[PDB]
Amino acid sequence: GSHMQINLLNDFIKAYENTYSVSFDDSFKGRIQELCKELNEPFMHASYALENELKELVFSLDKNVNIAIIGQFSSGKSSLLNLILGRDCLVTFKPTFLRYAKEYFLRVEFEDGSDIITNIEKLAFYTDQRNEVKQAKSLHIFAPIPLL
Amino acid sequence: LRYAKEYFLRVEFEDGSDIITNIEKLAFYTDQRNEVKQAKSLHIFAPIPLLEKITLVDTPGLNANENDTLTTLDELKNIHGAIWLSLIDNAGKKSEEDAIKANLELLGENSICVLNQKDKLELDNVLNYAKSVFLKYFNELIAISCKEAKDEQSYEKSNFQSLLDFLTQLDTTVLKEKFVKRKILNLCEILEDENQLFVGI
Amino acid sequence: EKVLQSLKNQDANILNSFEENLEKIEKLKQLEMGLLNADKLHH
Amino acid sequence: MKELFQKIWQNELQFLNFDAKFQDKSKLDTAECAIILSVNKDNYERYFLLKEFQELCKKIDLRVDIFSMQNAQICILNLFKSGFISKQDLLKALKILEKISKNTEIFDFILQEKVQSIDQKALFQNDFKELNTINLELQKLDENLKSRLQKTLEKFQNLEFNIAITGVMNAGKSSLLNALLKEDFLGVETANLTVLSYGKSEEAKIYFWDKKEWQNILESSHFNADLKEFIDKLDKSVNIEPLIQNIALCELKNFSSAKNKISALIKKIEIKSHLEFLKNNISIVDTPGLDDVVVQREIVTNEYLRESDFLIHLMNASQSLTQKDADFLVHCLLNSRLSKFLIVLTKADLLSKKDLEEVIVYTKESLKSRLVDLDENLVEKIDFLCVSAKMASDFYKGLASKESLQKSGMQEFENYLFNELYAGEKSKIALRAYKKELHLELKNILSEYEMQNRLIKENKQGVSEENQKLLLELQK
Repeated sequence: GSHMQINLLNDFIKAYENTYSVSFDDSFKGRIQELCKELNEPFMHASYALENELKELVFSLDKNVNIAIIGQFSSGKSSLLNLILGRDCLVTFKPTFLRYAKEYFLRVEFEDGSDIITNIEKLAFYTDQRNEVKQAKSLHIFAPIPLL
Repeated sequence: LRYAKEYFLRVEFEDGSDIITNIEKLAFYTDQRNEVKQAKSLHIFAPIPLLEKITLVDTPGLNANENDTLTTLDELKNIHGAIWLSLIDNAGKKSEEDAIKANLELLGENSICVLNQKDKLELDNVLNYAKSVFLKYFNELIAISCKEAKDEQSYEKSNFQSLLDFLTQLDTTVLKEKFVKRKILNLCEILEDENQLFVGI
Repeated sequence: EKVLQSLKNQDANILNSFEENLEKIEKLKQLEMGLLNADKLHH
Repeated sequence: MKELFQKIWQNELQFLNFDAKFQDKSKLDTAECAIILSVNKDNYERYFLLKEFQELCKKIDLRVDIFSMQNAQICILNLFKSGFISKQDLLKALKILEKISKNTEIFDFILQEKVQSIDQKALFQNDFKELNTINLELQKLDENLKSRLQKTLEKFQNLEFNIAITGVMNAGKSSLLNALLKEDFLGVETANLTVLSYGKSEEAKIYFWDKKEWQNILESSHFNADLKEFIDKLDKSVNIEPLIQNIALCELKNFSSAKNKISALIKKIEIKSHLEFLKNNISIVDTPGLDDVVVQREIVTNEYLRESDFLIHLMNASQSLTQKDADFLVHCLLNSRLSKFLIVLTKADLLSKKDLEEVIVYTKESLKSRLVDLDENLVEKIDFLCVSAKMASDFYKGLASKESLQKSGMQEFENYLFNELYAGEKSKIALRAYKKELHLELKNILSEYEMQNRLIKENKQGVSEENQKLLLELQK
């Protein structure tokens, strides 16, 4: 099939064109970042990790602005966070995140990969270590609070 | 489909971010928009037993594609078994495509074939189940059939508790063990292939 | 012993038949390589 | 060609052996060859990172390393020379790929290169008689299998290459057909289909419309309003009283009285002639162009949609693309089944050469304008020749006994059509089908003859078991 041959050639042309030849949603910062990232990745043998870092940087523009609460030995940051939540929560540690919802719940992301959505009340339990239960990688407090 | 104490939907987006919300909005996130964050995956949380440590994965429809199967496998992995849903038609085309689909890759050693929609067609159904028995011993733990419920007063002779009972009776531990064994053997085969290539050089 | 000798004569005939079958199989094997080369010539 | 590879692999050129150690020669098709040639050292990283290119190379059994790419390019070019698989169509494909890769160097090298001996139809006959010998050997060594092999050989022997030929009426097709056959035939208001077949009798079987086909024509006359005028003129000579089912006139000596308006009642003229052209088991279908549309166009597109294994479309050298011709060519281009039909600019004389090529350029630009996408490259599906039938028809018996046969185009057109009997996709597909049939009959014979050896082995095992039982009985 010569028609199929022409179609094969056109498919290859379209694929190369779509991969290497596209100007982004420029005239705004958001995708000028993507153009810079593309500049950083045609042939410069750049590392898998560099590529993923650039991808995550691009994503950052569409996502939750992350602000971190830096507490001292214990400077009463727990009470401050409770005040921010309205409702109150809580030996330390997991990476813990304050996010918005319509109800108070906690998502426990485990190290084994699994997660679970459950009551905010259980937060303490998953912070405190156990001997033979899935150890949590991170904790995600969801709350119906503006500014989250 | 995963277990919880309430009905939730978690929408995982491609950008990485997620959102937890009511199952009611599911439709909105399925139907795509031009500007709204394109979703990576959807996560229905429900207070249903059998979602306790046997979570369910909705797969693409087999739109007459021979390489759809391997593409799906490449997309999403670590599937211990499956429920193959088919209508009354059990033609040879379906047998061959099921064979290339499963290939032990996706349905290995214990997975169900489910004939649907008995109500639309008995002696005919009996003949069809006999046909399936001899044809489709590919799948394990008999190919089954029915479905009607949900404001049917009966709720039953829909064989639905037969499927449910199987899903309960699954020996999850054995499934996990065999799957991991299979994957480790595959990786060993790959590594040996590479090594022998070098040796041949 | 006599039955064994009768079977031995029958097995001389059967040995010839087996050898003819082997010859046919070798001919067919040759034919298949010839066919593959004929296919190769096409493009 | 080490200088070429130095040009295209400036610094990354490797120490490599310039010869096609190709082991299949059918490993990849012409578009794939063009893609592999367009992996010039400036595109190679992008190509190797392209998933589609990796898939392609895995299909061809390539790596994505520099060395294997260059070696494959070497082998492709040496096949382009020696086994001579590519034509200017390979250059077409590279021009198409120039969307991505401005690979002028390999383009020019393929252009300016002593090509080779071509040898097509002799090789076709050689391979076909090879397969015939294999069929005979399979028949030698079962009755069902031998009958199957005989029927397969009968099917593949002397089998039905159909050339449909079409075009607008003033462009003219009967004149070109006469010159292709190298003598006169029927014809030097309109229409009827004409089927030139090869047959023992020299019939000219004729078909008229049915009652229902004429009813369809009269229904459409209400709407066409020029067909209605012509039908008013025609029904004055009432041969209508061309009725219910069967009008099969079996013979005639090409009476041109039908040109006096009776051909409007004729739909299908089925000639069985003796001409060396058709003696080679070729069959031609000449098709109406312009009027009595109602069912004659339906049967035209029936005959073309039916078996027709090649399509030639004729346009006169000075037709302004003939909007109906353009619509037909567009329909042809969108039909993926057509697979590189042919165009002949008939009446190649009366028009300066290199002005004829301007006409072809205008034709292709129009066809591209009717297909606005990469669809434009579908016009590269068409081949163009430029033949003048008058000169070739004259050389046989007429005025121009001085050689105008060549310098007209008819010799080259005939060579083209005969090449389409091995270079055409149909001949190769038929050879592939014959090979598959021989392989499967071979497999059947293998089953049959291996079962005999298996039975003999089972009998020997049974004899051994009987001897063991006798020994056990003696011990007891």
